[PDB]
Parts: sequence; C-alpha cells; structure tokens
Amino acid sequence: NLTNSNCVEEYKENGKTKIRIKPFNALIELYHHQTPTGSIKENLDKLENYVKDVVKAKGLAIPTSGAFSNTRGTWFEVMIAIQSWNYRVKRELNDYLIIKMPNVKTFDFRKIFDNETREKLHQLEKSLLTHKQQVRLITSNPDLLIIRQKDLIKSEYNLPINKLTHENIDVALTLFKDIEGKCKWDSLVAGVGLKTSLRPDRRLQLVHEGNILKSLFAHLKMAYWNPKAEFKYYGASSEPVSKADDDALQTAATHTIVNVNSTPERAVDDIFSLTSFEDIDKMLDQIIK
Amino acid sequence: NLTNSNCVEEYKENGKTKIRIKPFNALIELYHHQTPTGSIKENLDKLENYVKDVVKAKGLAIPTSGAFSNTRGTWFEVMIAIQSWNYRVKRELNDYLIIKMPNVKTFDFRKIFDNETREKLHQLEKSLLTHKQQVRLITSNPDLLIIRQKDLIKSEYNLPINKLTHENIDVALTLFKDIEGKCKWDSLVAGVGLKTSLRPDRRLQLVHEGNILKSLFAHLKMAYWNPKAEFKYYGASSEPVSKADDDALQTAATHTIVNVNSTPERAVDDIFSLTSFEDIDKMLDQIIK
Amino acid sequence: TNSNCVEEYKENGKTKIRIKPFNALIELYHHQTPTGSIKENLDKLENYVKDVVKAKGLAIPTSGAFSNTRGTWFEVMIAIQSWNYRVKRELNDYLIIKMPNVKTFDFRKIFDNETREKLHQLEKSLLTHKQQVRLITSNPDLLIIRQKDLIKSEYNLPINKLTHENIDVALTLFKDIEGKCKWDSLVAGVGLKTSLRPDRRLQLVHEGNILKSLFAHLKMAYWNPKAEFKYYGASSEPVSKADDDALQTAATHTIVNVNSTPERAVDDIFSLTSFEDIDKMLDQIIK
Amino acid sequence: NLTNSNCVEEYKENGKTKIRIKPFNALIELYHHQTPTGSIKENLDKLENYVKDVVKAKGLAIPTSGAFSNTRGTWFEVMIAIQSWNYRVKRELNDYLIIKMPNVKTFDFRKIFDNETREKLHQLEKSLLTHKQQVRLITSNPDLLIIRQKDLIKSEYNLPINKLTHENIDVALTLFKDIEGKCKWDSLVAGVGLKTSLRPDRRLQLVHEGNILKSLFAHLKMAYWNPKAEFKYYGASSEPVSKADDDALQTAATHTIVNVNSTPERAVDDIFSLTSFEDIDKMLDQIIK
DNA sequence: TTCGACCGGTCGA
DNA sequence: TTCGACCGGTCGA
DNA sequence: TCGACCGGTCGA
DNA sequence: TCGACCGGTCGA
Repeated sequence: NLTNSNCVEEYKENGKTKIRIKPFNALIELYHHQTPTGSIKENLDKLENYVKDVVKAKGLAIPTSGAFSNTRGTWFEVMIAIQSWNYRVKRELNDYLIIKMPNVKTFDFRKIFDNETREKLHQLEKSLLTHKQQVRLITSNPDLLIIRQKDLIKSEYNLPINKLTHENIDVALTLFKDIEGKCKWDSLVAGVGLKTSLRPDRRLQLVHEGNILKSLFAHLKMAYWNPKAEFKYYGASSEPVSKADDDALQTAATHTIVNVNSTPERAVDDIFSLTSFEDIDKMLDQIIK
Repeated sequence: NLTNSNCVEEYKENGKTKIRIKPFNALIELYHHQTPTGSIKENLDKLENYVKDVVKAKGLAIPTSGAFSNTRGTWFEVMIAIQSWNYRVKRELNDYLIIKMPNVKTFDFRKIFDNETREKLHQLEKSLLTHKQQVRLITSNPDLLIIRQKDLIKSEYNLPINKLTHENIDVALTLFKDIEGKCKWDSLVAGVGLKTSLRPDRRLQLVHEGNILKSLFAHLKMAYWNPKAEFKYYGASSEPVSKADDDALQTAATHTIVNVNSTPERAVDDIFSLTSFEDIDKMLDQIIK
Repeated sequence: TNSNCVEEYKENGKTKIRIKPFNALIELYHHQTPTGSIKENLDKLENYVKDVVKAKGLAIPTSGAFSNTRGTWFEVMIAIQSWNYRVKRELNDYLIIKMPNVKTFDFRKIFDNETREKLHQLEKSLLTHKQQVRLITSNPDLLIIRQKDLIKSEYNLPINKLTHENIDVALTLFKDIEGKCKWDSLVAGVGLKTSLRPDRRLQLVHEGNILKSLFAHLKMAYWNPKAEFKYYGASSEPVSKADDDALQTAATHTIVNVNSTPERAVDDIFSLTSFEDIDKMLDQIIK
Repeated sequence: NLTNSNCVEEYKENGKTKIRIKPFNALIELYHHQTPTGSIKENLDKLENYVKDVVKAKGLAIPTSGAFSNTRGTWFEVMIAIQSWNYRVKRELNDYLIIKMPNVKTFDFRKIFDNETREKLHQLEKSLLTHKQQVRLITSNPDLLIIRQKDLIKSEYNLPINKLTHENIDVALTLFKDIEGKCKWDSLVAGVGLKTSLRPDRRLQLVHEGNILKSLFAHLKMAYWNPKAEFKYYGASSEPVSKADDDALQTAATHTIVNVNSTPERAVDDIFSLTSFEDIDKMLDQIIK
C-alpha cells in the first residue's frame, strides 16, 4: 500500500521530472488515529524513514537532504503547533493563544496589531526610511507567537486536536488569520523560534530574531510610554543544546546595553532542548508563567 | 591524470570508508599556473566540476551537496582573500590590510587589539556576565577584516600572489597571526561577510554580525569618548542580490535607533553582488576609498 | 503724590508701604510705551515711586521691595515691546506671550488635549517609583508660539501707550491660547533677568533643561525628529564670559551617548541695552 | 569692649566711608572659646546681633541685609563645616572626609581627582567644546563634599575643633587643599548644597547643581564602566521645607529619564531642614550610610 | 516565477 | 570527538 | 572682576 | 502661603 501514499508527489518542471515531498500527507498518513507523543526526534526519523520507504516502494529516488531539511522543519513546527493547541486546552488558559505563524510575506506578523498600534509602527518605519542611508527593521516572522488577550479566544479553540487531519492541521495553521488586526500591542507576550537542530551560524538567527522583535516592542513601549509591558523571545531545539549554543544565545540585545546604567537583556531569553512532547508542555509552562 | 588529484581524500571512520573533499588542493591544483579571474561562478563551478571529475576517475563516491556547500564557501573566501591581497598591492596602500579571518575559536578577532583596547572589552564583557541574567556579545569572526594601521604592514605583504600554492594560500590565511595584539581599536575600519549565495534566513546572519560588531565598536568609541571613529560592515554575494535581500540588509543597528534623535544606522552598510573578480576590486574601492 | 504707584497697608499694627508697580506703569505711561534705554526707563519708574513717597509722607521701600518691582517693570517692557513687534513685523502666525507664574497658569496648559495627555503619561510614570521623581521648573518668562489658528485680529492692534488695559490685555494673552497649542507649535522660550549673578544664572540652564527635557519626550511620543524647541536668556546688562560659559552648559540628557549630538539648555544669552535690542533678539530667535 | 571688635571694617570705596562685615572674625569672637551648638536658627540670629551691636555702638549703620544675606550664608556653611569636622571625629569615620569647598574659581572641585580621572573629564569637556554649538558642564562647587578614601586621612584631622579660632576656621576651610589630585573618581560619594533659606527660584539651583554633578559622575561610571559606583547630592536648609520646596527638589536628572526602561533619578536625592546642630549629625548619618 | 524559512552534511582546527 | 562557519536543495504560498 | 550667598518683596 | 524677582554684599 506504500505505493499509494501521497507523502511524495511527482511533477514535471521544464520537461524535467521531479519528486516533491508533501510533509503534511506524511503527517496525516501516520497520525490520523492518535497525535504523536514520546521522543520528538524519533517521530522525525519515523516520518523521514516513512517517506523513504514510501518513495522506495513507489520506485522513486530518495529525496535530497535539502528536501528533508525543509520537511523536517515543517514537521517539527506542526507537532509543536498542535501540542501547543492542546497545551492551553488541558492547562485551561482561556485568555492565551499560541500561534504557529506563516512566513512574513504570507502574513507579516505586524498585521496582528490593532490599527492604533499599526500606526505607531508605521510612524517608526516611514521615519527610518526618511534618511540618506535608508534603514529598516526586518526579520522573519517568529515561528510561534504567544498572545494574551481574552476577547480573542473563540470556543472552537477549546476543542483539542486528537488526530492529524487535513482539517485539523489547517485549523492550527490558519489560527493566525483570526487575530489579524485585533491584538493590542502589549497582548503579545512572547515569541519562539523552533529549530530541529542548531549550528554555530544558524543559532545566531535566533539572536537576530529576538533582537529585532524586542527592538520593535521597545519602540511600542516608548510610544505608549509603558515601562512594565514585556516581550520575551525563546528558542527551542529538538536536540541537545551545547554550552557553546548556550553562550551564543545569551547575546545581549544591543539596544539594551548602550548605557552603563542601562540593564542588559538577552535577545533570546532562554533556549529549550525538547526531547519529548512532554517537554513542549514544560517549556510552555515556563514561558507562559 | 585526475586519478592523481588530491582534491579528494579517502579515509575510514568507525570501519566506514568515507571520501573527503580537500578544497585547498582543488584550488592549488587548478590555479598554480595563474590566480583565478573573470566570472566568480564559472570559476566556482569549474572548481566543483573538477572535484567531481576527479571523483569519477578515482572511482570514488560523488560528494554530497553538504560537502560542496562547505567547500564552495572555502573557495569563495579564498578566491577573495587573494584578490584583496594583490588589490592593496596594485592600488598601493602601505597602511591597509585586508585579512581573511579564521573561526572565532581558532583566533577570536578580539585578539587583534592592543592590550589597552582588549581590557576595555574585558571590562564590558565581564560586566555583562555580572548579572542575575548573564549576557554576552557573541558573533562568529567576520569573514574579512580591513585594518588601517601603517606600522602593521610588512614589506612581504607587497609581494603579489600570482599562483595558488600551499604557501601562497597559507601566507594569506595566516596573515591574521601577524597583527595579533597590535591593532589600536580605531585601526579597525570595516568587516565583510562573504556568502556565495543568500537566503531569507541566512542573510540575516550578516545583520546580526554587523550589529554585534558595531555594538562592540560603539562601546570602544564610548570608552575612548571618540565620536569620530567609525566601523562599517559589508556583505558580499557571488550572486544577484534581490530587492528582498536589499531591504533585509538595510536593517538598522537596534542600538542606533533607541532615541528619536539617534541617527539610524544599518547593521550592514551595503551589500555587494560580485559577478567577476573585477567587482571585488570595485567593492574594495567603495569600502576603502 | 496724588499718584497710586505706592500704597500703605496694615501688617500687625506696624504700618508698611507696598508698591503697586502696575500704576507706576500706567500712571507714567498712559501717554505712550517707553522706548530707548531699558536701563534708564527702569529708573524712571523707580524715581516716580522714590517720589510718590518723598512727597506723601512715607518711607523708602526696601532694596528688595524694588528688586521685585524692578523685575516686573523690566518684563512688562519686553512683554509689551513684543506685541508692537509681531504687529510691526508681520508675524501673523506667531505669538510672543508673557507668562504668569506656574501656579496661576502652569504653561503645560497651553497644550491641546492629546499633548497634555502624553505629559500626564510621563509625569505620572515618574511618580510611580520608590524614589518619586518630577519635572518642575518655573514658567518661562516668555513663550513664542507658532500656530496660525491662534491669532485673533485684535492682536494686530499695536499698544502705543501703557494703560491698565494695554497691560491687562498683554498680561492675559496666554488665556486665549490655553488648551489650544499643538505640541510642536511651541518654538521657543525666553528667560528674562535685569541682571545676572553666578548663582542665579544657573536658573536659566535649569529652566531650559527642564523645558527641553519635556519637549524631548514630546518629540519621542510623536516620533518626530524634526521639531525642536529653543530656550534663550536675556539680561538688561552686559554678559561676562563667565555668564556665557555658564550658559553653555548643554543638556545632561543630550550628552548621554558619545554619539548623541550635544545641545545647550540655554541656546543663547542676550544683553539687551535698548528697546532696539529686544527687536534684534526676537529677530534672531524667530529666525 | 564692643567698640573695637573686628567683626566690621571701614574701607574707602571712592570717598564714601563703608563698613565691610568681616564674617570670620564675628565667629571667632562669639566663639573664641567654644563651638556653636544648640540651635542653628538661633545661633545665626545672635551672630547677627553681636555684629549688629558692634555697629550702632561704633556709631555706624547696621549693614544692609544684602551684606547680611551674604554674611549669614557663610556663618551657616562654616558652622556646618565645623560640626561636620568634629562629627567624623566623635563618630570616627577613619576613611571619610567632609570638606567645605571654596568657589569653583579658587579651587575647581574637579581638582580633587587623581590624574587618570582628571584625564577622562578633560576628554569629555574637550569633546563637548568640539562642536558647532559649543557645550560645557558648569556648576558652582558643591558647598560640602563627602569623600571616602582611607589614604587621605591625616591624624591631624582627628583633633576636634572645640572653639572657633583663626587657625581652626582656616584648617577647616583649607582642608580641601590636602586632597587635591588625590581622590579616585568613586571616592566621591555625595555633595551637599547649603542654604539658610529657600525660594521658588533659588531652590532650583540645587537641582541644577545635582544634575550637572550627577551628569559628570555618570560619565565617569561610563568611562570606568562601573555601574556600582554612585554619587548622591543633598540639600540642607536652616528653615522649614515646604511641600512646594519638596516637590521641586524631586526633579529628576533629565539624563536618567530619557528612556522608558531608564530608571529615573533625582538631581537632589534629599532635602534636609536643619534646626539644630543635632540635625547636622542626623543628616550626615543618613548621607553617609 | 519569485520569495520566505527550513536545516543537514560537511572540512578544518 | 566536538565546535566553528559554510551553503545549497527544497515545499509552500 | 568673578564666585556664591540670600532675604525682602508684589501678585495671585 | 506660594511663585518668581534681583540687588547688595564679603572673599578671593
């Protein structure tokens, strides 16, 4: 029956036949009866070998690492997205949302804000571009956003996802649409960058991400002159985090160490090593409370 | 013939036979007649095809795309270090040095500084760790460092490298050792991140680099209360830079936009698309002046 | 003697003599607005009083009873002199207002509802600390506003004689603008002093510092780098290099970073010898 | 015996016969045997009468309150400089000095610093002048300086002053000379502005004082990147301090409230109402610890 | 078709 | 070994 | 000439 | 009562 799987799709491109992995089909096809749990890494290899056996059975050629790197990325994100969906359900956080975000083009995360907040950000933008050396504040959407605003929770969000289905995955991955233009600037409490693995270079992308996000938030705090609002950014790896990874992720928010009296603040507040799905819950516990 | 090449080396690891690319040997072997010129890519391709032909001849396994990623980066950097070495020579700057840097563990770039400057850095970095929330300022060594300090130029540096040889390469790649602990903080004028290609995520590593580097420099300027001193960071790609790449690289140094009065500054001052070796000269012209 | 420049009030069965500098202005200028030497015109108002008592059977008002009065007079002169300036200058979108004390009318009141709010945000925030902090300074003697919709045709009628109303209309100009000034419509403030002392001069650096500090926060709330406020000083006497140096003290908040470009609390100090100089000063201030 | 006292003086101011209150001698005569104690407020009035009785007696006119205001202030600063000196004696702070400072011209307080610290200040004050809009950091010397540096205490400072005599007063008023060029920047812990009375305008001179002093200290902290060092400025009045006086003296250091996260600070940390010599000790107790 | 964001497989020290 | 820094091959929108 | 002090107001 | 003004010193 593997020859019937859809985790891989064939197509021609410029007369060239190519095979494409469909990460969601592999998910749906393996977890439609119960949602994954246990060791996250095993689930990633399980999903990967599955795709490899399906392709082997279809008589197609094993996808390149590039394909698997991409795919594994998605798998990791969705598993975390679903686990987060259920997390707030069983933890009964009726004023919190943990959203898996799309890329910045599909939906620039700045869109989640109410119009007053969107105006302040525009103020700053147009301003930074109004110079000899035009300046911007760009960063990829954070993988996960954690919002705390009661009036945004719809009763349907309280229905746990107990199996991976086109429908269930879609509701999780489109949850972001519901909050568009409705969040008060300080309703945003934290962001999380997800990475199946780290590298001396890639891990720095987390620091950049937390830095630009916290720089934006810092400007909203001044706009609304509110020193108590706080935004934290976190990183999560499915593998062990070395000391080197740790130190790197302790990098200060350059805008927070300008002054000798200024208090240091890390771009990435904390890095989590998620070995099991239970750990996702523990991480969220530490992030949210 | 090719079966005699050394661009590829075989070895066993845990009873498993593996083939390793030796990027330098491919360089030396393809350019001991004359140093590369023209289209940077056609050259990088030429260097890769050569690694594959030697592999088919040797009967060995065709190296993974991950092995050609690592390697290709090594080639780009090297092909540049050489062009820059002869650049300063053919343009005549007995006060400028363009150094290809090793990784931060082999030689933390902070070591290029004299004892007084390195102490100011210690003060800061020791201060940042002296908090409940420990903070650091970590970034990979910039690929290229441009120093301007007359007393550091040795007459040997004026001997152009006209062919790639174990020595021609080593002298270029060990040039950094000579200046250890001898640079005055403001002798450092610019850094350059080199990348054969960009990606929406990787390109942000340049912004992080420039940001942390400029943050450190900003603190030295404070330390020596010298508003004149500058440090600029640049990015160089061997491929076309899209409008998206551009905008992303216009990201400001968060620590320069804290105040409504603070003049915005870019983490990466400019991004260069280097199609030919002549462009490397043009880039350097704009950077140095 | 029939004059009202002076008075004689009861204070614990110890009859004392007060001066109503106002009358000593109208009663000495119902004719016309003084001009020429600010120095000499000041004494004219003083001898007019040194007499009202020398022929009314009274005693000499203390050096200080006059210091107070000598100040006022000085002020009203510049104050009234600025009215005939805007008019005889064509500054229809400008107002030069002689401010009352911060109690009578806290200058923060000149701002529209949105601006006054931002200020509340801040000054309320500053009080929300274990160590409560404030941003207090006496109202600047003179305020220069630039907002077209605040000019009323009556402001264009020059004052060519000092009368209870000419005074009263000037010393109340601030009322018309209350709660009507956009934040960036404030262009400058000026400190007036007949003389300067090494200690008293530091009050202008403070005045300007607290004013600029405030305005600075208005610039950040509206993220508008362009807007700017300036503070100036004015002595009816010479200014020594020590007064100049002291008055060069930049804003401690404008020199925090070795990159931030410095600014002075008091942008410039003017020595006004004649009424002709008041116009010159205003010319430089208004740009 | 009054008609020969030295508390006054008749100098020739272009013809006119003028009386120059000679303040120091008026203390030395009322206190030729013991230190003034009990009530400051009162002790001031008597000092005023004695000198106000050596006048009419000698057939002269009671010098103008102007000369008295000038005179009165000094008596206050002097009495304080004395109780302050004996104060560290009875308490025995063998590493503390409470110095009555001369005007900034006679001895610019910046002179108390060692070479290195004076250097840093020069950097700054030279930099500020290097602009289109020349800027300075000027303030009158603080009335009282409190230094904490063990190696500056000479055994001779431990001999309490029990009576006001020319030699005594002068040892107290020249104590500042001893420490010239010897203090480490952070050895300076607090300054105190003394005023027999306050006024809505004059009290703001205290705020300016503290502000400029704290601004300078702030730059030294930067210079030596030491966030631990702290300088406090206080005000002391011989009369009751109204709520208006209080609020005014609550004005913050414009340079500590530039950022929303910036933690606000007062130019004048606290204002003391000194009714008795008893209170001078109490004030110092607070200040010093 | 282009752009966004993902990461795994190195070679060298 | 592990740690530093490199980047090319995706799948989705 | 300059530094730093403050007490005696007039008005609200 | 509180706001803001400044002129008359004594010393260096």
